[PDB]
Amino acid sequence: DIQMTQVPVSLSAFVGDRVSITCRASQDISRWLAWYQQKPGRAPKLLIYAASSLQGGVPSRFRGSGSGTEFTLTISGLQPEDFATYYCQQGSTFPYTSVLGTILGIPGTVAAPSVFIFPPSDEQLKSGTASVVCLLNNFYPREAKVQWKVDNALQSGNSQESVTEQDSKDSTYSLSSTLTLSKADYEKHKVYACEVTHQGLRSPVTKSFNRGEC
Amino acid sequence: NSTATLCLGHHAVPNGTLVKTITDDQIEVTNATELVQSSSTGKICNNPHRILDGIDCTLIDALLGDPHCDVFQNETWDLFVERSKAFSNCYPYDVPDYASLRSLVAS
Amino acid sequence: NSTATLCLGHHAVPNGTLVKTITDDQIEVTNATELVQSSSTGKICNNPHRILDG
Amino acid sequence: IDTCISECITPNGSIPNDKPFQNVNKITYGACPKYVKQNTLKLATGMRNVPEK
Amino acid sequence: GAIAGFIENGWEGMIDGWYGFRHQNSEGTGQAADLKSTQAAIDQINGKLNRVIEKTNEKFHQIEKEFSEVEGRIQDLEKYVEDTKIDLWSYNAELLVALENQHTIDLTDSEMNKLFEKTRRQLRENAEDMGNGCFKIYHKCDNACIESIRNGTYDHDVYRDEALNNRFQI
Amino acid sequence: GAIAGFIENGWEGMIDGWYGFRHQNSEGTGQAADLKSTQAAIDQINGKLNRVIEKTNEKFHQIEKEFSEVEGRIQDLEKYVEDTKIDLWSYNAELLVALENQHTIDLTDSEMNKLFEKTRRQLRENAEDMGNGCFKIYHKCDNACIESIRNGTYDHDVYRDEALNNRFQIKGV
Amino acid sequence: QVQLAQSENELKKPGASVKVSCKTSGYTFTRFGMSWVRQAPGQGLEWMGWISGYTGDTKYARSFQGRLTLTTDTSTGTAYMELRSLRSDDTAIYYCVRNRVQMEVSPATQSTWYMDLWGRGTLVSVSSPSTKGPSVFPLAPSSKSTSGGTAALGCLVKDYFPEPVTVSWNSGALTSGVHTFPAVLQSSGLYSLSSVVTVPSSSLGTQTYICNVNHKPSNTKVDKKVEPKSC
Ligand SMILES: *[C@@H]1O[C@H](CO)[C@@H](O)[C@H](O)[C@H]1NC(C)=O
Ligand SMILES: *[C@@H]1O[C@H](CO)[C@@H](O)[C@H](O)[C@H]1NC(C)=O
Ligand SMILES: *[C@@H]1O[C@H](CO)[C@@H](O)[C@H](O)[C@H]1NC(C)=O
Ligand SMILES: *[C@@H]1O[C@H](CO)[C@@H](O)[C@H](O)[C@H]1NC(C)=O
Ligand SMILES: *[C@@H]1O[C@H](CO)[C@@H](O)[C@H](O)[C@H]1NC(C)=O
Ligand SMILES: *[C@@H]1O[C@H](CO)[C@@H](O)[C@H](O)[C@H]1NC(C)=O
Repeated sequence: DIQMTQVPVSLSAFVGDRVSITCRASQDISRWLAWYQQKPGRAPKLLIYAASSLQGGVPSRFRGSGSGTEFTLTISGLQPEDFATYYCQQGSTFPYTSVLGTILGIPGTVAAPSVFIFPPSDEQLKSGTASVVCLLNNFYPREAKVQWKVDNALQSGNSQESVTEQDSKDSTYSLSSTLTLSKADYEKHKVYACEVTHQGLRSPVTKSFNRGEC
Repeated sequence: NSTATLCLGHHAVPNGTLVKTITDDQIEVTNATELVQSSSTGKICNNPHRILDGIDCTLIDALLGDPHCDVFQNETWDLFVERSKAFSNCYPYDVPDYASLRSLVAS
Repeated sequence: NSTATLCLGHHAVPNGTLVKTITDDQIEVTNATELVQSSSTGKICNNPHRILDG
Repeated sequence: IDTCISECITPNGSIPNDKPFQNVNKITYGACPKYVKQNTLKLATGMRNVPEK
Repeated sequence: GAIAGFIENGWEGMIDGWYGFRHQNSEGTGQAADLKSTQAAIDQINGKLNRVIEKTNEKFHQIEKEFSEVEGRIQDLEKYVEDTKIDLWSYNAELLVALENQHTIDLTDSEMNKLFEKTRRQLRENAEDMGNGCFKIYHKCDNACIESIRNGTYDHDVYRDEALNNRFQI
Repeated sequence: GAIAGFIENGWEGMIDGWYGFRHQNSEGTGQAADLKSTQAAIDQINGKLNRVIEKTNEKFHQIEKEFSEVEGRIQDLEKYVEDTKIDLWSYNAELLVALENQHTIDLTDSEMNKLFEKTRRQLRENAEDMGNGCFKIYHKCDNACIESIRNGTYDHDVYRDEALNNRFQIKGV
Repeated sequence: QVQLAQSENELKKPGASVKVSCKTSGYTFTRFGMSWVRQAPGQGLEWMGWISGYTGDTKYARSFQGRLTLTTDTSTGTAYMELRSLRSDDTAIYYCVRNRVQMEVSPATQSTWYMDLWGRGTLVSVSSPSTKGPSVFPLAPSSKSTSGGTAALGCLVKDYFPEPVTVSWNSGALTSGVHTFPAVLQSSGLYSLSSVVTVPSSSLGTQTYICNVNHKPSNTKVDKKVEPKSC
C-alpha cells in the first residue's frame, strides 16, 4: 500500500494571501496525483488531476506542482469560496489512498464572544432530566475555554460542547456547551454559572443564574 | 448432431493505421496515437505564466528608461515578449555585450 | 495408487523488490540490484591518483 | 496574446503539452514537449489489423 | 458456412471486446467476447502509454537559438550544440516508438495464444485442434456447455466417455 | 490438499533452487529443485549484468560546472551543454533498465516453460496436462519413477500399456 | 448531463449488513469503473474499493478484507456495495464515484483516470436503539432585558434518532443571526441539537418568533413558540 502524508493538517490565512499545502508519498507516484476540494456539508469535488492539470471551471489561482514523491497545492489571492478541506490522492496503483486532509480557516480580526445563559424550562423537569447551556456567539479565534460551576463545586465527566462551521460574512465561530443532570441532582444546588476564557476578554466573564428565581 | 465447433478469434477494423517497428516501415494496426505535436493556435496564452507584452519597447529600452517605455517601470514578468516592430526613440546608444545584459535582466 | 501427480513450479520470497519495465511502474521481483550510486564516504582517497591539497 | 491556459509557449504561439514530442519550434518556454525533426510518430494502441471477418 | 479462427483472419463484426469465441452447435451459431483478456491487453498498453508521457521537462531560461547577425566562433558553437541536441533526441524518439510498437504487437499476439491454450487445457481429450484456430468438440455441447467453457467451469470428465467414443470408433 | 503448479502461483518454501518439481504419489508427497534450469537463468542474468558494467568512462580535465558569479553568454552555454548532457544520459539510463528488466522477466518465465515442455516430451502418452502446471501421470509412479523423470531417464514404453489402459476406458478397455 | 443517483439513507443494528445502490445516467456504464469511499462524521475520506463496469473485476482495501463486497448490474446500469458485520464505527456517509475508463486505451493524464464524478452520498447509521422523534423545549430570554441592546432566543431539539433534523425560523422568514448547531451524540446513543437567533431587545414584546422542526424518519413535524416567561 502507498501511504499519503498531508503536512499542514490545519491552516489559517486571510483573504488575498498565498497558502501552500504539501503531500509526500511513501513511494514513487510519478505525477499521477489528484487534489480534491470539500466545502462543509457537501461532497468532494475534483480540483486538479495529474500533478498540475486544472479541471474545467477551476480559476487559475490554484497551482499544482510536484513529481515522483513530492507534491504541493498553492492557492494565491484567496477568496471566500476557497475555504474548505483539501485532500490529495494517488492514482498510481491499487489500493488508491486519500489522506487526513487540510482544513482552511479565515483569520480576521479578534472578536470577543457574546456569553449568554439559559435555565432549564418547566416542561423539561417533567421528563426527569434538566440541561444547562452556555452560549458563545460570534467570536475568533476558535480556541475558547468553558468551565461550569455549581455552588463552587468542580464539574467533570458531565458536559459536551458543539461548534458551528465558519459563517459567510462575519467570519466568526459560535459554540454551545451543554451540562445534563437528573431532577434529583438538580434539586440539590442553588447557584449555577459558566466561566468563559478567550483572547478577546482580559478577564473571564461570568453569566450565572439562581434556581427558584428568574 | 454429435459434435460442436468452438473457434477463437480477435477483432478487426475496416481500415487501420500504419505504424513502424524495428523490422517494418509499414504495419497496419487497429489503432494508434500521434506522439509529435505539429500544430499551433497561433496565439500566446496569458495563463498560467505572467506574460508581458513589450509592444514597441525592448527589454533594454525599458531597462534604461526610454520615454515611450515609461509604463514598464517596476514591471515584473515570467516571460517578456519582444516584438519585431519595436524601436528606440532616445539618445543613440550601443551596449558592448548586449546579449549578456539582455539575458541577465530577463532571468 | 494407479496414478500420480507431477507439478512444476518456481520459488518465491515473502517480500520482494519493486522494479520498472516498459509497461509497468511497479512490478514485484524476487531480487534486484541498485545501479545508481548515491552515497559517499565524505573523504578523498589519496590513491591511486596523486592528490595535492592546496 | 489571448485569454486561455497553456503551460508550453513557443514563438509560433502556445501549444498543448499532451504529447511527448513536438515539431513546432526548438525555442520553447515552460513544460514543453521535446523538439524533434520528425513531423509524425505514430504509437500503436492496438493489435495488428487483419481483413477477413 | 464453416467458422474460422485467428490463424487466417480477424473478426470485423466484434464490438464487445478484443478477443473472443465463436461457436457452431446443435442450437445454432453464436459469438461472445472474452473481457478479461481484452482488458489485460489494454492495461498493458495503458501502462506503456503512461510511461512515455511520464515526466514533464519544465525548462525556463535557455540559450539563444536564432541569430539576426553574423558574429563568429561563439555563434557557431551555440548552433552546433543545439543541432547536436536535436539529432540525438530525434534518434531517441524514432527508436522508442519502434521498440514500443514491436512490443505492443507481440503482447497482443501473446494474449490470443494464451486464450487458445487456456481453452485447450480445459477440453483435455474431448476435442481436437483443427489447425485454423478452432476446436472440434467431440460431444453434444449445447449453449450452456459452451458458456461453461467460456466462463472456465467446463468439467471434462462429464463428457469424456462420450467424446473418446466419437474420437476413436469408426 | 491438492498440489498446484506455476500458472498463477509460486512456491515460498524453496531454497535449493529457482525451478523445481513437486509430486503426489503412492509413497506420499515430495519436492525437488531443478539445478540446471536454475543456473541457466542465472548465467543469462550474469551476462547482461556484465555488459551494463563493461565500460569504464575514464575522464580527467573537463569544463567548469559550478559558478560563483554572474558572467553572461559563455556561462549560459556551459550550463546548457552540461544540462543537455545529463538529460540525455538520464534518458539512456531509464530506458536501459526498463528494457533489461522486461527481458529478465521474460527469460525467467521462458525457463519455466522450457522445463514444462521437456517434461511433457518425456511422458509422451503416459500423462495429461491438467492445466494448472501439473501432469496427471496415468500409472503407478513410485519415488524412483519420479526421480527418473527429474533426472531425464524416464522410459515411456515401460509404462505405456498400463497408462493407455487407464486413460482410454469407457468402462472396460 | 451525467448523474449518479444513490439509494436512500439506512438505519441498521450492530451485526447485519447493508446494500447501497448507485444508478448511473448520461454515460455508458460499461467503459467505466466505479469506486466507493466513505466519510465518518468529522473524519477524512477513506477509499473502500473499486469495480470494473466492463469485466466486473474488483479491488478492495486492506481494512475491508472480507467485509465488503462490490457487485454490478450492467443492464440496468447500476452498482452495489455490501458491507457485512456492521459496527458503531461503520456509521458514515458512503459515496459512489466514477473512477476509471475501461474497454479503451486512456492514459493517466486524463480527468477520467481519477475520481471524476461523485454521488450526493448515502448516510448509513449503525446503532442499537429504534427510530425516535425529537422533543422540543422552549428557550426563553432571561435576565433584565438581556444585555440591553441585543437579545437571543432559541429551540432545543433533544432526544432524537437518527439524523438529520431540519429547523427553520418563521418558516424561512428569519434568516439573519440564526445559528443551527451540529448535533451531538449523547451517552444514551440518541442525538440532540440546538438552534438560536439574535434579535433586537425591543422586538421581543412586539414581534413573534416560531421554530419549525422536521424529522422525516419518525415523521415528526413540530412548530413551537417562545417568549419571555411570566414570573
Ligand atoms: C482502407 O481499407 C484498407 C485497409 O487495409 C485499404 O486497403 C483501403 O485502401 C483503405 N481505403 C480508404 C478509403 O482509405
Ligand atoms: C512486503 O512488501 C509490501 C510492500 O512492498 C509490504 O506492504 C508487506 O508488508 C511486505 N511483507 C512482509 C512479510 O514484510
Ligand atoms: C514556426 O515559426 C517559424 C518562424 O519563427 C517558422 O519558420 C516555422 O515554419 C513555424 N512552424 C510552425 C509549425 O508553425
Ligand atoms: C458458467 O456458466 C454456467 C452456465 O452455462 C453457469 O451455470 C455457471 O454458474 C457459470 N459460472 C460462472 C462462474 O459464471
Ligand atoms: C536417475 O535416477 C534413477 C533412480 O530413480 C537412477 O537409477 C539413475 O541412475 C539416475 N540417472 C542419472 C543419470 O542420475
Ligand atoms: C482508438 O483509441 C481511442 C482512445 O482510446 C478511442 O477513442 C478510439 O475509439 C479508438 N479507435 C478505434 C478504431 O479503436
